[PDB]
Amino acid sequence: GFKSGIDLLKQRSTVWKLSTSSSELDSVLGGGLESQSVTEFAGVFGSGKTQIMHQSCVNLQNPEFLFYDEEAVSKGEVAQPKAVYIDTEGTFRPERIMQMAEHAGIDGQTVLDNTFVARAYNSDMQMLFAEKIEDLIQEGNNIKLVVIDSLTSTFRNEYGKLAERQQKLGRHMATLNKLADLFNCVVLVTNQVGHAATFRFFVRKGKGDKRVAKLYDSPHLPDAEAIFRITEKGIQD
Ligand SMILES: Nc1ncnc2c1ncn2[C@@H]1O[C@H](COP(=O)(O)OP(=O)(O)NP(=O)(O)O)[C@@H](O)[C@H]1O
Ligand SMILES: [Mg+2]
Ligand SMILES: [Mg+2]
Repeated sequence: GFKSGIDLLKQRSTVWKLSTSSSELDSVLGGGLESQSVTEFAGVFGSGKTQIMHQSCVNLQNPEFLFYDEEAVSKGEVAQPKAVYIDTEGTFRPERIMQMAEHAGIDGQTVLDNTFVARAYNSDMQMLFAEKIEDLIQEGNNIKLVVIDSLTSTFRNEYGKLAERQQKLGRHMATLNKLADLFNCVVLVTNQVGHAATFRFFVRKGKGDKRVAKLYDSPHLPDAEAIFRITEKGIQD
């Protein structure tokens, strides 16, 4: 039941990464967004949280954007990847998808066909939608990217009794984190500015196109800052 020595390393090797289309961002991420982990992009208004969630669904459809050790992750495991986008804010825009696709050399329609978008209006729908993700897989959908944009808006606006909230939001995370592990996929969640989450960034604005993404929590990477801009191409630099 316990894994030791070489097994630990082999287990860590089944972890693949998704590129953000930003050199700096990827750099700070240790190579890219990690599968089997939950990565949070908390940030200020118009900081780009949503843009990254979009760019992420797009890059998922460009095979050269999935970095993984072939000796530990067969092409068959990352074949025909599909993303699940749980939209809590109603900020999903299929046109931003088309545009990002365009500038990346991807069939925008392919992205839309391989991305499941669930509109959630309350904390119950949110949690439930994240729970059905398994069924989706069970239906033969190779879910490899999950997006909860955002993660804490519903829970906040619904809850003194702030214990029920944490107790519930924690239950959501449990499902999310487990999801990431058993199905070897990347989990992304946003937060406008208490809960688990292996990676945590805080984004902000700079000079126009400019954005400053600060990585302040991860189990094996140092705190660092990546700089990128948002343009009609999506995330870039
Ligand atoms: N087509 C585009 N061309 C250039 N920039 C764009 C385009 N679309 C969006 N942007 C940029 O994206 C910024 C907002 O991105 P967004 O991902 O929605 O931030 P956000 O953190 O999710 N905002 P919020 O949910 O309110 O906290 C804008 O203010 C624009 O500068
Ligand atoms: Mg995990
Ligand atoms: Mg947003």
